[PDB]
Amino acid sequence: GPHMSYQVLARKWRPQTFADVVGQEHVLTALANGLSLGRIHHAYLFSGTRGVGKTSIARLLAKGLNCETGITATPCGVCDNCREIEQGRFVDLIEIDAASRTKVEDTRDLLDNVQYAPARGRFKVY
Amino acid sequence: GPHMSYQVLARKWRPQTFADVVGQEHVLTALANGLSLGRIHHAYLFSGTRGVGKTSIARLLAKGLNCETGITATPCGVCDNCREIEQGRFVDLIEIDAASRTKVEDTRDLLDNVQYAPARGRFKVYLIDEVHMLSRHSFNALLKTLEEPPEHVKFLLATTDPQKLPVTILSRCLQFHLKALDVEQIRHQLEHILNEEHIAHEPRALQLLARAAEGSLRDALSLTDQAIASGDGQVSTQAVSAMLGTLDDDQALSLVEAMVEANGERVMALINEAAARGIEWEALLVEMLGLLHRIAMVQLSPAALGNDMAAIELRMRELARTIPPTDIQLYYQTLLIGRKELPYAPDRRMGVEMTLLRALAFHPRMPLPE
Amino acid sequence: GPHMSYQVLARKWRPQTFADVVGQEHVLTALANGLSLGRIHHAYLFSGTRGVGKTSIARLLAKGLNCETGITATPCGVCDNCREIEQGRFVDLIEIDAASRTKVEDTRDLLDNVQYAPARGRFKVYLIDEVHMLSRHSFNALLKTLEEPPEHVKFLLATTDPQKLPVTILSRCLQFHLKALDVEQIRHQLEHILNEEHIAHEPRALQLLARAAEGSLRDALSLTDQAIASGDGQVSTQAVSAMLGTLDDDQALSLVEAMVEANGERVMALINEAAARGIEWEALLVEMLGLLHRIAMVQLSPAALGNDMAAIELRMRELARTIPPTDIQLYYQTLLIGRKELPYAPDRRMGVEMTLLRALAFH
Amino acid sequence: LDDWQSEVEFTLPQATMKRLIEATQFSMAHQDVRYYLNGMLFETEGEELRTVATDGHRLAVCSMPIGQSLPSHSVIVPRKGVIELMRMLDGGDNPLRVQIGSNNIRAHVGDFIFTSKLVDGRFPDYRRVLPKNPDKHLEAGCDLLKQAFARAAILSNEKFRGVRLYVSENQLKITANNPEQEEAEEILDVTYSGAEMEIGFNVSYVLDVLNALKCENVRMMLTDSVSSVQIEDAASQSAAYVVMPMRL
Amino acid sequence: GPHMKFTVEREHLLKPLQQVSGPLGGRPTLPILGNLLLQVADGTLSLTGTDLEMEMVARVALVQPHEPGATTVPARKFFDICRGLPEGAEIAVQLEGERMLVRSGRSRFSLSTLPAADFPNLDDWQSEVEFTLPQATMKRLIEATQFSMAHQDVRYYLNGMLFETEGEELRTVATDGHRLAVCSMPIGQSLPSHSVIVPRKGVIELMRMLDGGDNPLRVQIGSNNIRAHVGDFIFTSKLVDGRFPDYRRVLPKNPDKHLEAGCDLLKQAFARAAILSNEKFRGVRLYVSENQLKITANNPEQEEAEEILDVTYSGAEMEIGFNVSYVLDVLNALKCENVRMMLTDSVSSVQIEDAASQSAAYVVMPMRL
Amino acid sequence: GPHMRWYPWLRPDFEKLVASYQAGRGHHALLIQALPGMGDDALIYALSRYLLCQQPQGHKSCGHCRGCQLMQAGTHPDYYTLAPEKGKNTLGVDAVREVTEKLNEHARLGGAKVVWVTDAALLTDAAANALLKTLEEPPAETWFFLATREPERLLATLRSRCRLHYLAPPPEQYAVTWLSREVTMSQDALLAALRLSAGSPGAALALFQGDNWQARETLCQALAYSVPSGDWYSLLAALNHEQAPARLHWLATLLMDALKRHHGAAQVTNVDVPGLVAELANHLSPSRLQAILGDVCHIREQLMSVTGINRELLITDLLLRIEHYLQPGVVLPVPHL
Ligand SMILES: Nc1ncnc2c1ncn2[C@@H]1O[C@H](COP(=O)(O)OP(=O)(O)O)[C@@H](O)[C@H]1O
Ligand SMILES: Nc1ncnc2c1ncn2[C@@H]1O[C@H](COP(=O)(O)OP(=O)(O)O)[C@@H](O)[C@H]1O
Ligand SMILES: Nc1ncnc2c1ncn2[C@@H]1O[C@H](COP(=O)(O)OP(=O)(O)O)[C@@H](O)[C@H]1O
Ligand code: BEF
Ligand code: BEF
Ligand code: BEF
Ligand SMILES: [Mg+2]
Ligand SMILES: [Mg+2]
Ligand SMILES: [Mg+2]
Ligand SMILES: [Zn+2]
Ligand SMILES: [Zn+2]
Ligand SMILES: [Zn+2]
Ligand SMILES: [Zn+2]
Repeated sequence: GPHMSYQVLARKWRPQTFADVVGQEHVLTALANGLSLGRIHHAYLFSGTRGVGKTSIARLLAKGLNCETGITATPCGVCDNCREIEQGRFVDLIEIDAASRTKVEDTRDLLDNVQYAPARGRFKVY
Repeated sequence: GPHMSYQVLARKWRPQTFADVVGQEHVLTALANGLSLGRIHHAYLFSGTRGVGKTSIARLLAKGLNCETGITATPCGVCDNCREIEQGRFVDLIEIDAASRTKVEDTRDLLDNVQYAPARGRFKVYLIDEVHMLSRHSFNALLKTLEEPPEHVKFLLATTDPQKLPVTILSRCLQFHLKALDVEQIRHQLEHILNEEHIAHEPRALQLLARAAEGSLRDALSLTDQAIASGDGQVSTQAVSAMLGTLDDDQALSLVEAMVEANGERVMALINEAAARGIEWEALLVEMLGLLHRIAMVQLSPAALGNDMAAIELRMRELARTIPPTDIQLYYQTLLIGRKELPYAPDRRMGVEMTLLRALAFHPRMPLPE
Repeated sequence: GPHMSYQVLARKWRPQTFADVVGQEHVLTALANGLSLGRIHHAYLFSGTRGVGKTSIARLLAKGLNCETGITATPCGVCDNCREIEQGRFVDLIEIDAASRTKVEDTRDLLDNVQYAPARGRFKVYLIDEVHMLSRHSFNALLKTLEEPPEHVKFLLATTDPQKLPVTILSRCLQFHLKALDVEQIRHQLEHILNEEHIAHEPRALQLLARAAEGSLRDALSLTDQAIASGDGQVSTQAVSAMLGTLDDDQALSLVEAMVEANGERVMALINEAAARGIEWEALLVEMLGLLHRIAMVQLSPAALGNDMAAIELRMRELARTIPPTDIQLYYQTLLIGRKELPYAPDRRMGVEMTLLRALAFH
Repeated sequence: LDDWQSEVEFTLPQATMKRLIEATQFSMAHQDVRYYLNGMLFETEGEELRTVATDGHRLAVCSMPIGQSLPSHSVIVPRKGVIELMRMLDGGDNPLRVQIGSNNIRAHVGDFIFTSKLVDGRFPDYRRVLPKNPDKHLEAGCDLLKQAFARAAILSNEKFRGVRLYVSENQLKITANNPEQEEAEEILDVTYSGAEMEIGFNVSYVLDVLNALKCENVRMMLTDSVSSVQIEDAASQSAAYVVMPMRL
Repeated sequence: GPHMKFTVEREHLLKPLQQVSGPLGGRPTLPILGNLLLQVADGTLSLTGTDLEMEMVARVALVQPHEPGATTVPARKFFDICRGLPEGAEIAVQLEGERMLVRSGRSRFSLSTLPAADFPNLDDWQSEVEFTLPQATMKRLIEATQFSMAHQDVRYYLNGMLFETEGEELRTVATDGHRLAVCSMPIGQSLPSHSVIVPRKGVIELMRMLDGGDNPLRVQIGSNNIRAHVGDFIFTSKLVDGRFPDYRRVLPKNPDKHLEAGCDLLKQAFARAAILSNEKFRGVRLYVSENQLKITANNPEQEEAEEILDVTYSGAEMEIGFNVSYVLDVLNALKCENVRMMLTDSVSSVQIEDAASQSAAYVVMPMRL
Repeated sequence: GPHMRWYPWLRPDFEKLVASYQAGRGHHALLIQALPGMGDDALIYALSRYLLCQQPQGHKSCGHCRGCQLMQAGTHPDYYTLAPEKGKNTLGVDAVREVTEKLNEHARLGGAKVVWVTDAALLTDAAANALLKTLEEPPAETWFFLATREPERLLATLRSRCRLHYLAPPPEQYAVTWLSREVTMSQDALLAALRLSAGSPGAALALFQGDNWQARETLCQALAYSVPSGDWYSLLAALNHEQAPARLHWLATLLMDALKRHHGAAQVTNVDVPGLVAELANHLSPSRLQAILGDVCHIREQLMSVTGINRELLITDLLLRIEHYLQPGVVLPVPHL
């Protein structure tokens, strides 16, 4: 009946595991082996069509790149580092919606941030 | 000469009691059921052709929600907030010209002011009329509030074409559709209104205006006020017809019957006496085309003729029995072409006369001898 | 002094009272009765072809509506408000050319304006002309102010063609279809004007000018100015005939009789001669169409001869006798489609040559 | 190029011209549809120079004697011309030789030369705009009114800053509401000898009029809850103002 | 809810609101950043202005029975109403639940309220150094160090001032391109060694609010939070991290040429040379000879400026280009009539100290003209 | 070019068109209809020079004054030109808007206030309706001018305000004589140039001094191989030079001359290629010839009207359709509707 009224399916079913991501295995395998081997690039861009997984894969990459277990291709999803992102509040993760932020002042504000070390994670994710 | 009268029947006789909304039984039934049972959705989308009552129904529901308390099914007596709603004094009733807020920043501004509920009322209602012209980013912006808004804010969106706006918004809460009013209901409304204003009315004029109104009471009322202006506070058949400009459909009927009967002299007589009547040749051609489509229509079902056509239904039946479909289509093609090149004819009368004479010369049975 | 005291007839003889308007009794009567009886609508949409009077009827309506002597169907014309509205310097009659003010900035400006009080007249009226090309955003923003305005706001819409209006915009305003002016009305108004201005004329040239301008009095006056600019400030049959380049029935009938008998060489020589004299080709085609129409009439009933001129009606009678109705219909259709395609033809003369040579197809 | 002869010649103190322009400048139209509004009317008659500005919702008339016999003349100077005229003349130098021709205006101020072209057309008359039978009158100190309206304008609507005046024998009241459903209300002690009346103004024009009025005591004249107001110096008649009210 | 009551005189209310206006408004990204926080503590009202990195608190003394509580109100509208009211009229302020009622004289106003949206701990310092720097000390220090610091610079740490407390003295340093400033103020207190970087905007806010050369001030400086108690009021700012160059490595560069003499004469000469200085390469040439200085400028306008000054010198003939603006700021902030100038090389930093005392020193890296 | 070029046969018309302004009865508007390169531009320029000149000499402009000295420098403050920018082709609402908003101010030099639209057909209909008010009721001492190859394509309203003055092309012999004095070659080429250009001597000059003439020759030679062999496709390279309208017009003129040769007519346009005309008549059937001519004209219209259409695809389809039609057993189209 009132199912999902608490948590819309989109929000409720945000993939916290790579096995929870149906499709995009071509990208999932690449990300997993890149994390395990260490071929991590300074920047990653994903292209998709609305509800394709871009935020999901980006947040999963944030979990796997700064988990308490280390840089792991299989995040636990239960550690403090993982649960901080899962709830939504991670200090070293800065999620930005560019639709409402097209100005240069705020972009420069984040530009200043690019320099300091991460507060809790291993790397700063923008 | 001078005065303080008039109220513009359009601006006067809008429903404000749920008893003046003519037709649209589906939406009124749904709204009454929802209000009485207390189930109210967060977004309302009234669609339909122009001049039907979507804005009036929106005002109806908005004042039915906030009217000196009481969850009524619209009837609300001595309701202050309702009387300011019908008086143009906004009371938690925010009409928005969506064309002035197409950009996503404007709709974001619309979003951030959603918390201002307690303003001499319980619900604040938003009327984003012509909602199909919002930008995609604005659609997305308002979608977040669409799925889970505050309890006290109700969205009521009005649009003409639901096809244009995105599917997700279409599906969100509800989509009601108002059909075009039949000419019979238009007749009733015009008769009732002109009765209310102690003004006489000939039923022929009422039927003429009802058919001339494309199923929209606002068209019907504009035309009816034009008819009242053309006369002197009285609507009459000849004044109404001279206002529309439509000739005697019996004159056109005699003309097409003569064309069928292949008597060119009678055709010339009819066309010149119609010229003396000061009627538009384009109008003559389009009325003859309407009659030709009607005589093709009766070939498939007797019910083709409307109620008014009871005057000339017998001649329709006789022509339908007499003339085979191929000849009807030949005449229709000839006259449709003739209308297509009417603007390029040396004179409108010249072109119409030539088109009729051509339909005579290319007569399937008895053409003009060489 | 040197400020050009002269004004063009197309504007000097603009209507100034409801008794000065040529024709359109079907709308003048309605407007005057609405003014008198006390029924005035807040949005009027006058629609019609060029040069039939939408702006003039609207301006007369404005003159009447905010006259200080009550609200009468007959503006006094001597007061202030009448004088400024006639001059167009009145604050409360605002002229908006919808081609310019179509961006949302200008529409928002207008909607801001409508909320205030008037300045000098009873009613502040927006004469929006060429409304049929407001951008969709402008119309959707204008819906509210066109539907339920304040007490002292009335709108006067002028459009060249109702088709481009969003139909919802049509439905909220009061439509007035200004009929195209009949040739008799145009010729009588021209006679009255030219007699008034002490200008010599003759009725024949008036009929030619009325025929040339397809039901547009402003067009009639434009052609009048063209006809008086050339020909020592007078209107004469030779002057208007040269100005239009029109041709007598003899030459057009020579063309149709050569083409109906498949005399291609004669047809092309006639076209060459016509080009040498430099006629207007559309005029040639309309004359051919008229002759074919008359031939068809004669074929139908012998009573309707060619008697308006009846100079070479022997040829018309013979051609009708000797040609089946079908062939004349084909000739008319061919010439007519060709006439439709003159602008698309690379040249006017060659377009007429195409049309005639195609008419030469039948044997 | 040969210079244009002038049909209107006079000379003005800088104080007089500055006062006139400050009195009427905020009262002229910007890019308004009516072309003859986007400017300032400089009427001259007898020994008096009069200045008129309007935008369809406002009217500033400022009359100052000159002492020089002058013909009855009218002229409109557009937005840019008068703005850079006010910019041009600022010092205390007496020379203000103003020349009005048929198509252009030139004011000589010492070593600086003013130049602009007049807006062709005839301005509407202001006397037809000022109400002719003001049957309600009010009086108050200028600074009290100005400070009151500035204070009440804080929480009004943004784009159009509407305020409501309730004028009665007991006192004067002004209120303001905004899209944020915020209320502001305040009271002033003006001397009135009439009944209750409700009118709706825009605080922007009222505040501008009060700011540029520059007097001690001010008198308001009123006729109806829709007709025009006539605000004037309670101690002089050299400047009058009108604010066509607002529909609610 | 709790409700609040105030009867606060306008004049004693304006200065706090006017002061805290720094971290208020200015394109508020959130409905909570552009608003001021009021709270009642015993017999004081705290006004908090926040912009997520600078928190300014003003303590209005309460003299009347005032209902306790806290709220958030639009800062700009509150400031405007408190300023426009007649002088000396006590304002009566009440919390009408979701609304904020404020009355004065014959005027009434209502405000929209936010219950609790900016109430975290808001601050946490380390306080390595807690010097009671008196007013006049940091007054001259900051006016002599601010200059025109880094704008758009990639080196973030160069934006904020470097504070280093050692022994009895605090040295304040600032690097920006060519220019560099330092002041060694003798606090006189036995103080621990500490090094810190403060944001430039925080510095300008502190200097602007500072004023009033009489009261000793409490400065608590940590590694991420700095607090300054300017008499009645409190300010707090974040702290920029390290990577700053050492002033002990940029100030002492073994100067070998020494010069002296008037500072205001140099100011006039520099201003007159700036007229004909290179408009694209801001800076003029300085010819240095024994007990003589010559200043020359050649702008693209083909105008040559030359002046001669009596500046003591016992070194070798030299030709050093320099930015006129940087050195003019040096002279203006030196607040002295005579200065000392040490030259090293045409591509090595040039020092300029106060001839009055060693307390003020500066560096300008020379120009190549 | 520099002040364009006066044309000798234009002198009568101007005289008439200045009389209406000497008497002061001049209609403010004027819609000059004249063929491209006919010389209407010089007429409008000379008119405006007479109008804005402070001292109008009898049938001349000034002789000596500043009022038209600023005209010669092309910097008069009243004289406005409305032409699309060199990088564009449609005259926007913005330029007409600026001109009409600056018209309401008085005349700077105390004279007239003359406007000019360089080419009216290029006016976007929105610009036409923005200029409608200015044309119908201009302020005092305001005049206008316009130039059109044809008036019928203009908006129904804009011409209704204006007088439709016409520039008759000079008599055939006079035009031939003038062109012979200017350009030297065989009279067959000159007659082809005049008849192709509908009588515009300036357009004949543009054809000669322009490369197209040689390209025209090329086309003839190409057809000299195509029609005897039924191989039209090889015409592609000849008909693609961004001049597809003009080249298709030349092809249609040739086909017109062939159809004329069937119904033997004394005069035909192409007189430099009589052998080509005879061959075209010989190989091609009259019904096929008329269908092909109709297709040629249709394709030329499609190319001229819609910009951004692909020329190569259109011409290739045209040539393939023609090749198909030359095959026996095909059904040819007929114009209708
Ligand atoms: N590849 C995917 N596998 C599983 N769920 C998905 C996938 N793509 C989208 N989703 C669903 O949609 C929701 C939002 O996905 P998201 O990745 O944020 O889309 P976007 O690309 O537009 O940012 C997720 O919570 C998830 O439920
Ligand atoms: N169902 C209806 N019942 C009564 N009056 C109606 C109805 N529909 C239209 N009208 C008349 O038309 C006028 C305007 O109707 P409106 O609701 O604006 O139509 P629209 O759907 O096109 O906006 C009303 O004032 C009313 O008189
Ligand atoms: N009904 C009419 N009666 C008299 N003159 C007319 C009429 N209609 C048009 N005219 C003439 O046409 C000129 C322009 O008329 P106008 O009313 O502007 O037409 P429009 O509807 O196209 O704006 C007028 O100056 C007048 O001379
Ligand atoms: F819709 Be997604 F988050 F781009
Ligand atoms: F809103 Be309706 F189309 F008049
Ligand atoms: F020329 Be009109 F206004 F159609
Ligand atoms: Mg996303
Ligand atoms: Mg509606
Ligand atoms: Mg008009
Ligand atoms: Zn984890
Ligand atoms: Zn109710
Ligand atoms: Zn009057
Ligand atoms: Zn000259």
